[PDB]
Amino acid sequence: AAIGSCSKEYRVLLGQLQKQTDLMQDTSRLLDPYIRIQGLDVPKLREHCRERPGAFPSEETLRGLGRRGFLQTLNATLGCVLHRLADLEQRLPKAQDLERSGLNIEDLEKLQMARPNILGLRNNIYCMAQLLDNTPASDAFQRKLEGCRFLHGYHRFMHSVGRVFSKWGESP
Amino acid sequence: TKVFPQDKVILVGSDITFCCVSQEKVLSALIGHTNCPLIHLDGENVAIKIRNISVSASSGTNVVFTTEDNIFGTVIFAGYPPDTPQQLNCETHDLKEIICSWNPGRVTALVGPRATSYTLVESFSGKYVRLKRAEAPTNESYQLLFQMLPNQEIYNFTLNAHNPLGRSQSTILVNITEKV
Amino acid sequence: PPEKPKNLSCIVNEGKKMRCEWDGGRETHLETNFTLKSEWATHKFADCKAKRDTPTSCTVDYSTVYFVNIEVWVEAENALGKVTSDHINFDPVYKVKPNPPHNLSVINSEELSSILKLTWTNPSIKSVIILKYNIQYRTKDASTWSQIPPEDTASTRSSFTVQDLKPFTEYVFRIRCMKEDGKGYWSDWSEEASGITYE
Ligand SMILES: *[C@@H]1O[C@H](CO)[C@@H](O[C@@H]2O[C@H](CO)[C@@H](O)[C@H](O)[C@H]2NC(C)=O)[C@H](O)[C@H]1NC(C)=O
Ligand SMILES: *[C@@H]1O[C@H](CO)[C@@H](O[C@@H]2O[C@H](CO)[C@@H](O)[C@H](O)[C@H]2NC(C)=O)[C@H](O)[C@H]1NC(C)=O
Ligand SMILES: *[C@@H]1O[C@H](CO)[C@@H](O[C@@H]2O[C@H](CO)[C@@H](O)[C@H](O)[C@H]2NC(C)=O)[C@H](O)[C@H]1NC(C)=O
Ligand SMILES: *[C@@H]1O[C@H](CO)[C@@H](O)[C@H](O)[C@H]1NC(C)=O
Ligand SMILES: *[C@@H]1O[C@H](CO)[C@@H](O)[C@H](O)[C@H]1NC(C)=O
Ligand SMILES: *[C@@H]1O[C@H](CO)[C@@H](O)[C@H](O)[C@H]1NC(C)=O
Ligand SMILES: *[C@@H]1O[C@H](CO)[C@@H](O)[C@H](O)[C@H]1NC(C)=O
Repeated sequence: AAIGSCSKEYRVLLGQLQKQTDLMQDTSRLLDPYIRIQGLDVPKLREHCRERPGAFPSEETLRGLGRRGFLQTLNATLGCVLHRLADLEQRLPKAQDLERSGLNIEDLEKLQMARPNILGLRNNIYCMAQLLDNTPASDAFQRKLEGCRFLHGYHRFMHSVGRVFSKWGESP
Repeated sequence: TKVFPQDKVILVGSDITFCCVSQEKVLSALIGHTNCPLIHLDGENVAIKIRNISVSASSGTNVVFTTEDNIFGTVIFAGYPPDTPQQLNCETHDLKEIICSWNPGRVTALVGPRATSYTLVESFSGKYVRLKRAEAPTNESYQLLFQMLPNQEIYNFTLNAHNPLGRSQSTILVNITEKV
Repeated sequence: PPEKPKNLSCIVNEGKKMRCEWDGGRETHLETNFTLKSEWATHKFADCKAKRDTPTSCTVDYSTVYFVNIEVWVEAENALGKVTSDHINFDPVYKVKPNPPHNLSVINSEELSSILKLTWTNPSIKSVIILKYNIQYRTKDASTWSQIPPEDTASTRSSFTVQDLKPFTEYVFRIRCMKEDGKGYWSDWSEEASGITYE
């Protein structure tokens, strides 16, 4: 029936992983549409969209991690990101609303395309692991800033994981 | 909290006065892109006057108060009263349920957990039906089902709408036998 | 009784859903409803239904994700039994059919009387994959279209210079593009742009 490992070629699998990370590392793809749709397209307001410390693991920890715990922590972080992204998408407006306001639907398209990208990255991490086989209430203005900081932290984490993947080139 | 009021629903075109309480000095205050002069009060607190406010977007024209270290602000929602339901008609297909179609009319420019809730009620029997958050586009003129009451043909329906700013109604008398 | 289909192939357009086709086979005078299964190693997607208008093609309802091996196969069923075709797995990035480079323009130079400069605009796929082009040109009165050797246009770029066109004649140009490694499908020909050499 369904194959346990989606592929058996280590080289093409690692290439797919590296390409996925390098593609998903796009702040202009993910974060900027959020700032544009939330009305924060003002220089000083955009200046405050900075990641808070301790949101995502550090580059030193990703470097220190091996080849199994690294994949496990990546899977867990992607799960948490999927949860918070489902929450955000629940909070985001609709297409007719964006049309009546004057915003761009491309932001909604990019978000609804970025979620299955996370799903596919989780799938590919599973394939690689198998191939190895060895706040009561918040303000309507505070929620936007929280989402922006979360997206910036996610972009930093994507950069870190992309560099980590590009580090180890080829191995049996 | 530092800015007042917070998440207030107001009518488009009316005046409103904001206020910010803080010990440290405030540099400037913005309403989206437009800037506004500050009115000094007792101490470091400042206030701003808004007159003839335009229609606010879905996210809301979030007024911000910028200082040297951080940023504070709230959201305001400028909307309209609900329009009277238009083109109300009811008919039957199998003489078991009655579907009443209507048009929402002019847009209220308010969405989220503040949309206009519609409720159709019967006069002779006092039974009512309430629409859930599932809202269809105007493209498909609004409809709601009403179970036909046994041994009764004359029906007199009155629809009621209500938002956080107003309410509207409409009445129709129908013979359920001639609407098949 | 119908028999199993074959000739399965799938193509992905620029930023759209992936469609797949197959063959009809022999006719058995019995109604048949075709359906193909598409699934990842862990995720099982929805199914298609062969429309009565075109029983050999459907458009999936899920967004395409590149660099993930998906396994697709068609299962044919009728009132007398069911049978499944062969199972293939392919990276959806290898089936992409990009768009032609738009905004083609020809600009000459007032220094040499034998060269022409070509400018165009690549689509958004240039950020995902490296792509190659084929530049074809011809003289205004000559109907035969000559082709520049592809060895000079084997990488991504947005400018190129033609040579060896001495006396004061007009030329028309066109260009297409596909994936660099040759895997996929060639795009359509762009709009023809004219240009007159220097005198
Ligand atoms: C990756 O994290 C998930 C947590 O969501 C682990 O659990 C799997 O979750 C999926 C959800 O679709 C289930 O289908 C699997 O059956 C779950 N597996 C187990 C063992 O519970 C998943 O195991 C993690 N993957 C790896 C390789 O560690
Ligand atoms: C139809 O039902 C309404 C109750 O929903 C009856 O009562 C009228 O309600 C309207 C409100 O839309 C008032 O303006 C009228 O003054 C009410 N009239 C009375 C007599 O109470 C209404 O009478 C019913 N219509 C008929 C023809 O019986
Ligand atoms: C509502 O409709 C019914 C039928 O559609 C009407 O009943 C009819 O009344 C006429 C008398 O004018 C009879 O000749 C018919 O046989 C009746 N049809 C039936 C019983 O099916 C009823 O009068 C209508 N009500 C009003 C207020 O117009
Ligand atoms: C508010 O502004 C609109 C247009 O900007 C104008 O038509 C209207 O008269 C103004 N209202 C008041 C009270 O000034
Ligand atoms: C399907 O058949 C055609 C000719 O009938 C031929 O291109 C090949 O055998 C099949 N095509 C593909 C893409 O497999
Ligand atoms: C399609 O054809 C099969 C063949 O018998 C039949 O069982 C089925 O009811 C048809 N319709 C659908 C929706 O599958
Ligand atoms: C060509 O460029 C112009 C402006 O440089 C702009 O309309 C668009 O990018 C392109 N338009 C077409 C029709 O290709």
